[PDB]
Amino acid sequence: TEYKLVVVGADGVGKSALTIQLIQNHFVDEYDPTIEDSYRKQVVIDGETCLLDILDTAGQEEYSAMRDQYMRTGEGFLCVFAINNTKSFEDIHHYREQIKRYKDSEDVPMVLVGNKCDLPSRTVDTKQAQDLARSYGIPFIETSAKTRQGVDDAFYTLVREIRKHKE
Ligand SMILES: Nc1nc2c(ncn2[C@@H]2O[C@H](COP(=O)(O)OP(=O)(O)O)[C@@H](O)[C@H]2O)c(=O)[nH]1
Ligand SMILES: [Mg+2]
Repeated sequence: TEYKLVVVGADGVGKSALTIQLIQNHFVDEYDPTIEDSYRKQVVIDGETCLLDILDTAGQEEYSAMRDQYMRTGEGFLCVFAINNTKSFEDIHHYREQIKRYKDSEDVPMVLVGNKCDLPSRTVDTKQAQDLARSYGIPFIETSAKTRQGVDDAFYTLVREIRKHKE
């Protein structure tokens, strides 16, 4: 089993910090906001040895075979906003709508991620995000790429969402 995961969201929410934290177990001070790269790691999720294939999107809006491939053939999607960034949360609808267009489905496995929960500058409330994920029928996970809180949980929950879609 090998799960193909796509990390989407507005620029600056921490998509690249979340990915590097999962794969490389550390918080990167700086990561080129224009770099869009694919990352694989073997992990054990719920006693299940599997390989994760993660595309860290940059939102280049350019001709990419790999990115249009991961959007089409990617089986799960992390929808990431920042809890200190109201706009990125208002942006979540555009990203979910775009995913449903690439997959031809209502029920694509997805997770809503609220990153940077270590910050006190909170503009998006837990209930506000919980109440949106409720409408989509997807899970909501609170993360911080800096402290690693919820990083494994977010990525592993998405895999578990993928598992219930095969059944
Ligand atoms: N405090 C805090 N800062 C974060 C977190 N995640 C990302 N950042 C910062 O947010 C900025 C943008 O993050 P980045 O991963 O490049 O976002 P991307 O554009 O979506 O790829 C960087 O300066 C990071 O240091 C977090 O969980 N907590
Ligand atoms: Mg990035």
